[PDB]
Amino acid sequence: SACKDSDWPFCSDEDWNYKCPSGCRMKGLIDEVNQDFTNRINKLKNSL
Amino acid sequence: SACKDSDWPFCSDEDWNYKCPSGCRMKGLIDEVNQDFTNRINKLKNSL
Amino acid sequence: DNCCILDERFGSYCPTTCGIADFLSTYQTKVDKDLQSLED
Amino acid sequence: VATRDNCCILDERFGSYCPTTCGIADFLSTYQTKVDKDLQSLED
Amino acid sequence: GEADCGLRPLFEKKSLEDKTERELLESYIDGR
Amino acid sequence: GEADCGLRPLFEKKSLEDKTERELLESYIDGR
Amino acid sequence: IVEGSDAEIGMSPWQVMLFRKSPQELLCGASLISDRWVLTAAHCLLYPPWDKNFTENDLLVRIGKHSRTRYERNIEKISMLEKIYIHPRYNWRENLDRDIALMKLKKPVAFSDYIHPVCLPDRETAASLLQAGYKGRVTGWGNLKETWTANVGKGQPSVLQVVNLPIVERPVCKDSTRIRITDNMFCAGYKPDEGKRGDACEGDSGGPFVMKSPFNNRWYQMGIVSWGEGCDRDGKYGFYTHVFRLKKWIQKVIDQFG
Amino acid sequence: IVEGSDAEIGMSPWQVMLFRKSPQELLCGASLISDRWVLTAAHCLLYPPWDKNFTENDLLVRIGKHSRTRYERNIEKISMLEKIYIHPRYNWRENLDRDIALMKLKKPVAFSDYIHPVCLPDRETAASLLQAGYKGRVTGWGNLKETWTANVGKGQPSVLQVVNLPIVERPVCKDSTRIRITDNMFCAGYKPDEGKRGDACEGDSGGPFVMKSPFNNRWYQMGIVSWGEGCDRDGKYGFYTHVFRLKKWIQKVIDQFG
Amino acid sequence: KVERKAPDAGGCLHADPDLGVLCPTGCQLQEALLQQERPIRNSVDELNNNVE
Amino acid sequence: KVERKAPDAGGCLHADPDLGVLCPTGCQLQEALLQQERPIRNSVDELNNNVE
Ligand SMILES: *C[C@@](*)(O)[C@H](CCCNC(N)=[NH2+])NC(=O)[C@@H]1CCCN1C(=O)[C@H](N)Cc1ccccc1
Ligand SMILES: *C[C@@](*)(O)[C@H](CCCNC(N)=[NH2+])NC(=O)[C@@H]1CCCN1C(=O)[C@H](N)Cc1ccccc1
Repeated sequence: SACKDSDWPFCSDEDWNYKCPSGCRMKGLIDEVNQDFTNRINKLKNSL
Repeated sequence: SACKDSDWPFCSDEDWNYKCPSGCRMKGLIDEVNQDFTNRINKLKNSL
Repeated sequence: DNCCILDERFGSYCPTTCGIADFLSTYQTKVDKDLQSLED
Repeated sequence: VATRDNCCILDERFGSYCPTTCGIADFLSTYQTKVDKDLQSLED
Repeated sequence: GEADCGLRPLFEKKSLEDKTERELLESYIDGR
Repeated sequence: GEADCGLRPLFEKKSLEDKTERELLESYIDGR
Repeated sequence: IVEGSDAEIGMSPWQVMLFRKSPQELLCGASLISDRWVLTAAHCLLYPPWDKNFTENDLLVRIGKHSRTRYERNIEKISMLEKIYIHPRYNWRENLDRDIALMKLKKPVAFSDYIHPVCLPDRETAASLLQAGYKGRVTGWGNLKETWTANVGKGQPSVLQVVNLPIVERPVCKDSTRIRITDNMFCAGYKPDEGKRGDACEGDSGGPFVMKSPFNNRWYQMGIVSWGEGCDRDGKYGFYTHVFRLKKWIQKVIDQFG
Repeated sequence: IVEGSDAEIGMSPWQVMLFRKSPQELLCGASLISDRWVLTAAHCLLYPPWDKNFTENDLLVRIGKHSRTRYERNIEKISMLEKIYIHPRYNWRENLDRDIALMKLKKPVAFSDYIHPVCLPDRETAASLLQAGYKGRVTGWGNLKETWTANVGKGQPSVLQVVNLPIVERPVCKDSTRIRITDNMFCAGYKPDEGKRGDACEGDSGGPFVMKSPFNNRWYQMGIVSWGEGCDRDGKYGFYTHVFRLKKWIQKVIDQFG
Repeated sequence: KVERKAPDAGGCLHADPDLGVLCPTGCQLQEALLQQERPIRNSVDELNNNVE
Repeated sequence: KVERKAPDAGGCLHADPDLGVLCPTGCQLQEALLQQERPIRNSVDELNNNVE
């Protein structure tokens, strides 16, 4: 075990494309986005 | 903040090449390796 | 699994977490656009 | 790299392509042992 | 490069003031 | 599958016994 | 295993290692008898007393392990499972009568040097080999001591442990046992006056009560470390299911979905 | 920036933001005046008193921000740097005399609708628009009160904050302080008998004491939030560096590298 | 329910400790995205129609 | 220093929380590898030669 989001420094504009997100995480967002997009879809279809 | 190596299951061999390493981690393992090799290389280049 | 192989030593090739996010960043936003726009 | 006949999925919309740490891991460990092998031996 | 500086694209270069662009002017000796 | 089962490639298939593969034999009433 | 020995490589190429996705824990031992089927202690999967109703999605088997812990890079094969089949007549309530459970592989397994299953006992060899005093080996990275009480020294093995012991006549079994014996159940140990401790222990279930066929020198597991009152005790002996007698069901299961 | 209003959009396309790589700290506002150069409080870089000796590879700047916090995708630009260029004649010992510093960029920045550098003072304009009572605008995400002691309300802002305050005659600035007054230094606030309190505060430093030129409606930062004896106290005024005068050094530096 | 925590989906810890947690592949993810795109735009354009 | 703590090299935190930490692309890595190969190969073959 260990914690405090390690000991990393910020990212520079350059960094993009030479350091990418955590596969795991991305999905999570990827998932999350859709859901809100669906329930909210459910919402429209249903409320109307 | 948060900790306990979160909440994940063990990967099945089927997983590999569908669930890969965490970039940052890799490099460290690479850097680790090579170094020992170096010093050990110098360790031999030197003994002679 | 491999099909995008581009150097057997390194096997199949995939996109980048980077290339993905942006695709989302583009993806997601345009979505909401039409949405919020219709929500009205 | 690729264009089409090399892969079966490719999508430009997701930008340029690169390996997978899986792919690398394998290249490390392998690559890595080969080294030692020679090392180890020479060491003697 | 200067001779193009101090020009807000969403103001001075596309004509307009900030919510209170009067103040500075109106602070010059006395109002405008 | 079977018809090839019950055999250790590191013993059976390549001829040889285990540290104490005899004891079982040796337990059959009496030794070999 | 109690009073055992750091077994050597390959003697157990059917020695499966049942594991829990989350948290990753080794729950039992299993038995390799085919690239898609594995035999083991039914209780290891389901035990309400100790509340247990595990399922494939919940656990997987680590095949061909030596070290009970450290991975075995390029060697140890880990496969998720497919459909878990347990014999309906398995009675945990009373005493684990028919304590034995089988499973199929979500995706087959390739037998190699370290990878390979045990042969299946036939009628002949059956009762043929089963006899008092006849020793038999088993295998499991299970325990080695009385877990929750006074116990020091060594607790959990580092690599599969060795264990060979004689088959015991029912009487002994029955008398020592306070549990409803079965023709399916059966003990085995070292009586008080011979001098060789050791016995199946906590977690060593699902293991293989191995026995080599004098006939064609092949190997036959005939009993699944079902249970035992305490770990290695004078007068106490682990009990192990009776493969063949309950082998019938076995075919029944594979014959259908194999 | 005390007593102010959640600023508009684009007001300051020069409003640079200095950030501390590791850890993530918003240290000071900066002054954008070119794709590869920026004005900033020297003090903001190194204040031995408060033990401060930050370097290029220690801090970075986020160009064109509105929110102190939330990223600003597509729009927000944060480039690395090249070499910081502090003023040797920078004396913090006594009183931040010449508290100010210029700096280069590892890589330029693309001035867009959101990005643009302020105009540098001209001799005329110089003494020209720098008269007491003269209201001027300046900005820095800087805090807003006296944080480390009893204080309710809120701590730091969310969106850049605006300040439009008049100039103050040297003597007033002089008697209102226990710190050596300079010809480059200069405060400015809102006397105890006018109404509008407010003034710069902790960390708002490195910002631009902006001033739009009448002659051509061109904007001009003619001061650098140097310091302030507390945060907006009637009779007490924030002081700002003196670009024009100091202006010399700066160019000489630019004239050799950029 | 009032601040915000990040979502880290599809992760499994690799049998090897040193390797630990395994995250989805670029492909793996790229694939999923377009998986939502097709049904997504559909229902999107599915709106407008009824809207006009 | 009795057990073993895995290595986590070259990375940075993304301006957006939701992205946070960003690691070496495969490409970065790959290339990073071979940049150490060549030197190694020499260092190695440069033994034998002096050994024989
Ligand atoms: C599940 C196995 O791993 C574990 C191994 C140890 C048992 N025996 C020996 N000799 N070590 N088996 C058990 O714990 C079995 C099944 C669950 C209950 N159990 C027992 O041994 C009980 N302690 C006794 C018992 C009572 C009723 C029915 C069966 C066993
Ligand atoms: C670096 C800036 O963030 C900070 C601005 C704070 C000003 N607050 C108000 N309300 N005007 N600058 C400073 O704090 C400067 C530099 C460090 C010292 N200093 C001060 O403001 C002191 N309070 C006074 C001072 C000390 C030494 C030299 C000059 C001024």
